Amino acid sequence: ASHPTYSEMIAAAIRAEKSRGGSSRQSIQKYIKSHYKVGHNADLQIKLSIRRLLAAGVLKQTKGVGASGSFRL
Amino acid sequence: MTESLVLSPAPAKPKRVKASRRSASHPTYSEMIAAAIRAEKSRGGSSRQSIQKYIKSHYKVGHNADLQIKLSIRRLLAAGVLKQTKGVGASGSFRLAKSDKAKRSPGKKKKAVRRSTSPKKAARPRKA
Repeated sequence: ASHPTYSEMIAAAIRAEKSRGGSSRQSIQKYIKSHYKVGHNADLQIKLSIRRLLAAGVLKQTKGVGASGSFRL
Repeated sequence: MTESLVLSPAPAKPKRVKASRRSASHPTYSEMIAAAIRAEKSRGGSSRQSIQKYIKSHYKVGHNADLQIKLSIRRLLAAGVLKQTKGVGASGSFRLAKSDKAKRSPGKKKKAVRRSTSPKKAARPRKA
């Protein structure tokens, strides 16, 4: 029933991921299965959060070969 | 290869016997400054004489502190291992590859909090 700070879930996700290419979208989704928002709006709410956080400049994305995403804090 | 790995770093045996079990594992050659910079409380970063102090415990000095400290610094910059911060008057700056802060920023300053207003503010909801 608790509401964790939605801004820092992504931060903790790439902090604990420990991956070379970066966190993939499935990786963030599977990381956030604690008691939180059910995620029916995930595909857009996460999109907006990454847009805002990258407007700040605290995220990265690179292209290559591997998982479906390469998001890095 | 001789003066790089066999002949010139032979002093590693006359000087560095500190790699052992029962904890107390002194870091190998590739990772001295790593421990010092993870155990850091500064804002600009570690410095040269500061690195000398942290690695001064039981680490052989030799000609390493003359050539190879900055040689390995440049090697890690070439390999994309560590970064630093530009400035004058900070007397040094060093940082390894750590993912804890923003990669870019337009430039700002941080803050600190001293609890002085919370006790006076606790009575406000009770007041009205």
